[PDB]
Amino acid sequence: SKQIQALRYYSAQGYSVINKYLRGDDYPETQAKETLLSRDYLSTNEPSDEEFKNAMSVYINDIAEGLSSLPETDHRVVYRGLKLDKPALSDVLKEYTTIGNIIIDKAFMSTSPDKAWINDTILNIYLEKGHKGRILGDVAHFKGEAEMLFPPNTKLKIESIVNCGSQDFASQLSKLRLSDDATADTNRIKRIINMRVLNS
Ligand SMILES: NC(=O)C1=CN([C@@H]2O[C@H](COP(=O)(O)OP(=O)(O)OC[C@H]3O[C@@H](n4cnc5c(N)ncnc54)[C@H](O)[C@@H]3O)[C@@H](O)[C@H]2O)C=CC1
Repeated sequence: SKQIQALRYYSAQGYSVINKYLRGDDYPETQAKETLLSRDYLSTNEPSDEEFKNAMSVYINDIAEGLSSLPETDHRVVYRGLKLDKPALSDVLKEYTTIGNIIIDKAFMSTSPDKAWINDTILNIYLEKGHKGRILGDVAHFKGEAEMLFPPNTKLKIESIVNCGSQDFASQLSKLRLSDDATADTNRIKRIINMRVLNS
């Protein structure tokens, strides 16, 4: 389907424009327009803001529909590594480290069912039956590491935050499967955040 093809492109390269665009961050505007022209969402090479915005919507919607069309799986937890201790993210860090808080992730959300990629923040994300996440499998561009992707606007409850340097943290970390790639170092981990996707 054209929608699965759009999701393949998202995976390969489109995520680099679309997630910033959906978060409201500065994004590469010329690159977005070229992608829309290239994939025929735009015919004018000088779209109005309206035409551009509408075209981006169809393109994002195509990616989400392709995602939605993939088979569901029985996964009940997934993992995501984030770098949250950058100064420019101090607000985002506050949101994610407020116990009980409810966060709406505006971009597509990339997670792994298999392992957490080590970063200052490890997200331990519990899922309830019927959630919108989908295993990409061979739709993914680079394969051989599993990926469960979620469409825009996933709602996450912050259940508990576990800072480094305690037995609790040590135990919880030991129960995660962590990436053991060329630069893996668990001593870089500042926190675990236990979260839950709120469906519906
Ligand atoms: N992060 C992960 O654990 C997973 C990533 N991957 C792969 O990694 C590659 C990159 O994906 P991601 O790292 O997921 O990129 P992303 O665009 O989803 O992550 C954004 C990064 O931007 C920053 N950021 C700014 N605003 C944010 C916000 N409001 N919420 C969360 N983070 C915010 C954070 O520092 C974060 O580390 C992709 O090719 C994907 O296939 C695969 C599985 C899991």
